Amino acid sequence: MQSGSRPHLAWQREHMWLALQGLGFESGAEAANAGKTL
Amino acid sequence: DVIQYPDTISSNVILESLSHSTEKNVVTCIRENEELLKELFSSPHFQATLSPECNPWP
Amino acid sequence: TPVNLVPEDMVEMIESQTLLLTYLTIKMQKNLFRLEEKAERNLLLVNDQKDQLQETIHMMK
Repeated sequence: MQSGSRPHLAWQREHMWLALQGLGFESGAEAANAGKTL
Repeated sequence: DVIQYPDTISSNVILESLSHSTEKNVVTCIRENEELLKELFSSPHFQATLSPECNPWP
Repeated sequence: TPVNLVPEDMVEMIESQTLLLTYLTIKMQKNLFRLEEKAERNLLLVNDQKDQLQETIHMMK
């Protein structure tokens, strides 16, 4: 009930997206590697 | 290198209470790093810097 | 007892920025040294051409 969530850290989406770009992620090429359009 | 130069000698900020300075300086640096990383990573050049090649040769 | 309630949620955040920065520096170093290594060899392979041509021109003078 008062069994609360720790705040859901928005930065763990954002530093995660930066980690993908740093590792050389392309939303075009890796979608094409899955046979799918952006 | 990490011992940044004294260029603007801000005379008073040498010994005012570090225990109420450090957390501000951490938050301001986290903010600088979020801005700098978000605006580095907005550049189209940001994969070429990380994988450089050059050919002047005709 | 005092409790210095500086959030862990910020200390793991700055150490996620440190990891981004140092990963990028190392990704640059290894790919840039590879460019510098062959850039010196490409200049040396053209100084070989300079030297013999300049010396041939000296004999012909």
